[PDB]
Amino acid sequence: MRVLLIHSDYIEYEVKDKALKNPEPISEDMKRGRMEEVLVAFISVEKVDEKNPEEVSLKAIEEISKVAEQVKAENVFVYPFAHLSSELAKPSVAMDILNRVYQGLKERGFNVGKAPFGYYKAFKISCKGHPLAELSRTIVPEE
Amino acid sequence: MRVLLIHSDYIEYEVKDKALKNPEPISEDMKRGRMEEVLVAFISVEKVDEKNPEEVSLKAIEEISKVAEQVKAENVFVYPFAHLSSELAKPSVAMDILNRVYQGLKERGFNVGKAPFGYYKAFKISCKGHPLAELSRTIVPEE
Repeated sequence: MRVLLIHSDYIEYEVKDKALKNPEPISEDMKRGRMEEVLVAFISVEKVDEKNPEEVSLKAIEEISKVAEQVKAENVFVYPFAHLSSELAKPSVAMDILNRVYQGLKERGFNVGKAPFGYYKAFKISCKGHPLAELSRTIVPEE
Repeated sequence: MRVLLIHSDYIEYEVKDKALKNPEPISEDMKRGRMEEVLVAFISVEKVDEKNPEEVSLKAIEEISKVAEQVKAENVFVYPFAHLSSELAKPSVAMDILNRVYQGLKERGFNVGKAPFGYYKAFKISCKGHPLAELSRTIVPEE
């Protein structure tokens, strides 16, 4: 797993055309959203993560949480993003891990938002300038 | 080299604290900028690119140009971005290749902007939703 963490003034998106044949089923409220003063977590699920979806997820939960605490962010947004890696995971496994992370973050007490997996999306973001406002992390299972 | 191409309604940035001891020397006009209807090229210069800075640059020039033509973009923005890879190039080589690409793009007739290398930057962007508005490419020298 490769994650890009951006402390942002805001994030906003709108679902467009499907990017996959079997994308993530979404409700009407899911095709658009916005959060402010939020840690946006752009996530790229990799092939190696298929070795242990749960381990990778718990580790990602921990890392993202740790950074949210550092920048004092109460909001987190899970943004499916495949461009952080070329060694991508099977779509079904990517969705499962993205859900595990999303769910784990809410169980930790954060207000968490997310964008659907499998669709092209227009989106806007504003990255603060601070040293810790734009970080990347590599999380993998101990093989 | 790893590149993330985003067709955007606009890009805007403001230089903040130095992220390196010897960042890129910048003028007053260089610490902030904005472009609209622009292909933003987030670029991560890798260690392997040190084998042939020129070859990698020409290839990147070609790929970026080819996508700008596809989305019918007249503006291109070179955005130093190290999070697309973990195998990063020496800062001096990264700067040289980022300059070669920037210069090559202008020689092709595009209006090209860029952000300084080596500083933390607040930035805002709006990615269109179109299928070709968010692409990534891996460019490496034939070893």
